[PDB]
Amino acid sequence: GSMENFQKVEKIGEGTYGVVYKARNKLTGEVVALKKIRLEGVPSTAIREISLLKELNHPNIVKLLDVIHTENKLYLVFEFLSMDLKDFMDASALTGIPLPLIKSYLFQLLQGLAFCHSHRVLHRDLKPQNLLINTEGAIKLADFGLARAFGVPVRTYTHEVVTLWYRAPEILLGCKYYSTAVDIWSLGCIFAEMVTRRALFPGDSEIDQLFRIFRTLGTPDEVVWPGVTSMPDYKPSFPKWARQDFSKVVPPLDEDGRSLLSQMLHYDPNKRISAKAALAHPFFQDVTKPVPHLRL
Amino acid sequence: PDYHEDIHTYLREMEVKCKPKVGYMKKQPDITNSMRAILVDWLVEVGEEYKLQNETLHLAVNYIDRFLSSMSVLRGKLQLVGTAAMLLASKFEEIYPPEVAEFVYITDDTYTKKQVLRMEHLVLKVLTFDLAAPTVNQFLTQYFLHQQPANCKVESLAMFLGELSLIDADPYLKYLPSVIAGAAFHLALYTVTGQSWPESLIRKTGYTLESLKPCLMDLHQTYLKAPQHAQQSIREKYKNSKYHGVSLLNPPETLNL
Ligand SMILES: Nc1ncnc2c1ncn2[C@@H]1O[C@H](COP(=O)(O)OP(=O)(O)OP(=O)(O)O)[C@@H](O)[C@H]1O
Ligand SMILES: [Mg+2]
Repeated sequence: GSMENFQKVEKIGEGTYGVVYKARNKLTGEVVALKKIRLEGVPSTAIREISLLKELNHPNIVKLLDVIHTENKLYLVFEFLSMDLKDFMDASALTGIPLPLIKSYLFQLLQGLAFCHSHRVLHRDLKPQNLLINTEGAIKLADFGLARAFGVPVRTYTHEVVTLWYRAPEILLGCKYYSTAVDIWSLGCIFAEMVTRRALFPGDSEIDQLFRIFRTLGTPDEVVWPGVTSMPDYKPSFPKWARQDFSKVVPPLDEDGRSLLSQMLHYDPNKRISAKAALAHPFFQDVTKPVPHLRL
Repeated sequence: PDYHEDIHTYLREMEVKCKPKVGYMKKQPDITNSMRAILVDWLVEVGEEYKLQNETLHLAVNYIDRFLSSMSVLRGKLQLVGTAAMLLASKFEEIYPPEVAEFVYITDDTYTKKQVLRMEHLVLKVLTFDLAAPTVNQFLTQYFLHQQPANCKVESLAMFLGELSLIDADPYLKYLPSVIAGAAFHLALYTVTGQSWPESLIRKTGYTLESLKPCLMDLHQTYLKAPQHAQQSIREKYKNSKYHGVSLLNPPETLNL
């Protein structure tokens, strides 16, 4: 694995580390994505991303193929996928996304996430921009720069986490502990977004985010979420919104889809469904894996 | 909850894959177990100075032992390996790792920032970026969930004993982290409450007192001899109220095993 064997094609994105390039292996023909690091030493994000991806070999997790070094550059060589889910939803603006594909993608995301969690990895940045799709119908978790290896039981970890629209209420309310449930919350938001093609909770601040969630699911009390009124960032002045008809949250969903979404968006992280358990939900009784309905 | 069993199983797989070479010190021409003990004791002090997690210390030691399993190192460079290992462990594990400048400072200007950063790169290359290693600490926190009921002195004492094991390559390099954790948990439980390795942990781990006996016999001796050990930073650390002053507790004279 060396840089002389790769021919750069085009820019395909931007991240930390910086720009991401599509490239071609001149000898095998393999198309790859190249993530470049300029060399405080090696960035902690890169250390975590590489170490964790090397453990996480699964069909629904982006594959790290190689790490190419130099004194002054570090290249991460990944399998190439044609599009992210955000770009796919934008491409589906007037068609919508076929239900069999929404179901397939959610099932695959749950598989990838269950694998992460069973290997003590929290992703902590699940959003459509970080989910990559290929021409054969696969969807894969990507961008593990914000991930971390967790302990059993968890201790307090970074409080920054998850991009705001996809951030779980336990993070927003400042709980000392969060765990795997934070990723399930994000996937629930993503499930809703696949169906409506708009973000479920598009807040601009932490408090706006919380209030958007409360207006959709009701303001939680001690019955629905024991301990909530004692959480660090809970305020007794919070408006107490009624929980609306859950069928109105994502109107196209039918009984099984609603059931699954409601379990992913449970306030109490203890009660919120695990990725492993969600795989067996009746929503997936007829799941298949078709190719995308659009050219990528 | 849903993942406790899966994670334990995975960590049991990975501790075998992440284990350093048991006989490596015999292959090191210039360094000894004593020099290693000095280094690890210093890392404990660094962890104290910068209020680092215990997990960070345990990771750094794993990195050092794996590094020394394939790389010959002169005694004058041993601290540079340790410094880079601690920097890497901090970047991996800590919310707020100390800045590189801070690691340079605690070497007492023995090394330059460039040396530390070049060593960081070398350690990553030698370890092939495989930093998510299971530690004694990771097994201990799982075992603690089996207390009936939870006891802070037991937890801190188990952590103390697990940490003492980091200092002495002979004999502890021969035991897996899950086994050292088992011995430490039993010894702590027995010292504080008079209880023994619980049956629920036999079901979880497959270990019995019989299987833990060789490690437990070693750990008991280390515990009995701890006040006389050349290295004392761990004993000093565990006097703190943060760890419930557990290094002040008297070790049991016998175990009945
Ligand atoms: N293996 C890959 N194949 C194809 N495209 C990729 C690959 N990895 C990353 N990308 C592209 O790079 C974009 C952003 O990179 P990435 O998500 O890794 O970092 P990021 O820090 O989240 O970026 P940003 O902060 O701008 O969202 C993605 O939307 C994706 O389209
Ligand atoms: Mg020697």
